[PDB]
Amino acid sequence: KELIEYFKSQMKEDPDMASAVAAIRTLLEFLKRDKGETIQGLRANLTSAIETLCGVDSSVAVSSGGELFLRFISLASLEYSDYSKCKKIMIERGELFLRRISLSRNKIADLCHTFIKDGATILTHAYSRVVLRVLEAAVAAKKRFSVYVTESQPDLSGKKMAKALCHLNVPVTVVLDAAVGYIMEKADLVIVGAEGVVENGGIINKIGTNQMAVCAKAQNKPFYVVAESFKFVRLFPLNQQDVPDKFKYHPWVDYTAPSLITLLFTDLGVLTPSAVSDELIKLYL
Amino acid sequence: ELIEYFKSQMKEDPDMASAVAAIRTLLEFLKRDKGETIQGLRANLTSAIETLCGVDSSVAVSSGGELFLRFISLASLEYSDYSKCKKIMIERGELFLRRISLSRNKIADLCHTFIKDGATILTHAYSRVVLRVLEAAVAAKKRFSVYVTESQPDLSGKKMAKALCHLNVPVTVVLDAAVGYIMEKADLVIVGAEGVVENGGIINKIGTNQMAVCAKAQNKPFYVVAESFKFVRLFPLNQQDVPDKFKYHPWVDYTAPSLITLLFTDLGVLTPSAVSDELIKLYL
Amino acid sequence: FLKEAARKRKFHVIVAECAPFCQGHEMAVNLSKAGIETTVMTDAAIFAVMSRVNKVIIGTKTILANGALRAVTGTHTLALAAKHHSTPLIVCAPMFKLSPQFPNEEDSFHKFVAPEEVLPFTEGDILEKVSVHCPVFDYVPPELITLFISNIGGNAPSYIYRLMSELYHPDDHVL
Repeated sequence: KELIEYFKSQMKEDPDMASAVAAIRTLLEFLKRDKGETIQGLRANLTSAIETLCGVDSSVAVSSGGELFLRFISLASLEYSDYSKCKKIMIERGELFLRRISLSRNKIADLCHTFIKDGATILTHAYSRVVLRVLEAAVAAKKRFSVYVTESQPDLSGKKMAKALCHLNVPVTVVLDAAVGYIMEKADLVIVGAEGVVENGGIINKIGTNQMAVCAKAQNKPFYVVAESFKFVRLFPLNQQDVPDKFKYHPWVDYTAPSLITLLFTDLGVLTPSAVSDELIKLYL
Repeated sequence: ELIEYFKSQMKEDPDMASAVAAIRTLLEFLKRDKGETIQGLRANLTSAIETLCGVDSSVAVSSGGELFLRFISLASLEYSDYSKCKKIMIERGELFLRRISLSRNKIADLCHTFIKDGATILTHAYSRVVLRVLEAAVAAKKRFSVYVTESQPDLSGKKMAKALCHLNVPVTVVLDAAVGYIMEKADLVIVGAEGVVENGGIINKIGTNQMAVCAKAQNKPFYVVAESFKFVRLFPLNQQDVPDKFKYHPWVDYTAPSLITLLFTDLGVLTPSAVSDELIKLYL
Repeated sequence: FLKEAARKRKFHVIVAECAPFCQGHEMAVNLSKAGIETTVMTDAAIFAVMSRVNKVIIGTKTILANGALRAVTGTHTLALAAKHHSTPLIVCAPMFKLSPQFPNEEDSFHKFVAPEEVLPFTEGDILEKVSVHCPVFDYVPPELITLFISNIGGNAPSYIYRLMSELYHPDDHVL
């Protein structure tokens, strides 16, 4: 409560980056705190309670990312010989975690952009913060293609992708939300950002995903998804009722069925819809 | 001479359908500005009203006109004077209008015993034909809650909810993109067609193809309703085949033709491959 | 695989070749002469008979990091056909061809030959306007292989990324 105002300052002081990374930046900058002078209660229970307080938003990525950097501090914040440099001075490992998953956007931009086939148009979903940089690195390497955006309509959000893209002279056309079945034959392959990736291999994202995937299966066309290291989770859906209700909110975010996707990208690298499981089990030993 | 007569019937009376309004328009417009011949009158003025009526973006209109011209073609006799070619033989058109007004009553009579209790229903945008069959189903003292979608070229689905809560059933609207979120909840997806074509294709508003692809995704039976009018005579293959003037940001799309499961009309119940069997029975 | 299977057991193999230029006839004669009772098939009537076949086994040339496979010509078509009858299709490729390429990352892993392979030059003035072309390979999506046959044993069709993480140096995908 007393530092969720700084999370508000981090969400609306630099609105370029993601929400979860603003939460991680918020709390790790708070680790110059009023000195609790302990390892157990401070780290475990206090950052647990801070995950409970900052999870009051309708996000799914933020709480999972908080648990994730709790696991990325559970590595070797050791019992090293004195309470002077356990973590409250030897703090730079979470700093290098922050730096690595800051440059993770750049390494996804370096990897994925050399896959887009020139000539076949690619309809994209609403504004993510990794589709923009992969298209930036693609058009930076002198391609030719077309791109459409659906609105993803609880609110108009496709034109926000238009005001994102059109600033750098790339052709685009916004298309109706329920009418992606008409445009599905026109496109040949379909990329979509993530609010988070599930252990079964499906994605969770704002609502307009699963109908894109099932029209992709009907047109037998490759469905492509993109995510970063922040957006892993431990949830398990079978049919849609079992995403958690605080992670549901007429859904404001939504799951798509796990393996009628065709290929998936992450910061660990480009991988396969069963490799998702073992490569997240690699995290949190 | 009849264009605002037709538009008076069109948008000063939103009760009837557009096709039945068009066919009532020209059937009462047999009292023509007298050219008084069989062929020339017929050809130029009926094809001319089918052209000049093309300010609307519908597809049922021209089809209903051609269905009437194939109606009028059959029992047109020859008996030595130009009085009872059709200028006296007009009561055939009167019985045609009343039988293909009674068509909506008879599809209600056919399909009232067809939705089972307990089965919730997800439905696309409005018709003048989904409500009569669902209220002839409620009026058989049944019970079923209903879902409906947004159908956005507009705020549409609120009109369906306002109509159907007045018709006394529990209604809940949903966003358009939330179809596969709630498709699995449904037990039955019924669709009022815009126009039915000879391979089981249903050209309709922007989300019926969504309903079909999610229906094969769930293997849940997908039922479409049509009257005797709106059997349009195109033939579609894919997503550019229907004419561009029917479209205009699209506004109409085309579902796949071979995955719907049961339809029904004035002539009874039809498996959606017998549509060609009855369309050859039409146009003579 | 086939001749050692025939060394004790009985079956009846039916073989369509791959022929932009043929080499399935070479295997056809090579196991005509160890007593197998083969039929060699034209490369189109597979669908007439694969309803009656019950197992199907192909051997590729190189398999890649999607868990996928670029094989000889005509493999994608027979593979989708065998999916249509849902009969299992078995890749007999070893642990030796596993390659960190991904299909459309690169530049046209299908690449092409002189079409005198697929055209007799003796037809007349026909060939000037037409730009004929044919690849050496196909592409089969990784959803479609039933089961590998590696040296160590049968493995999952998507058992592939851990194979690359601990059978290679996956940082050295610079190549």
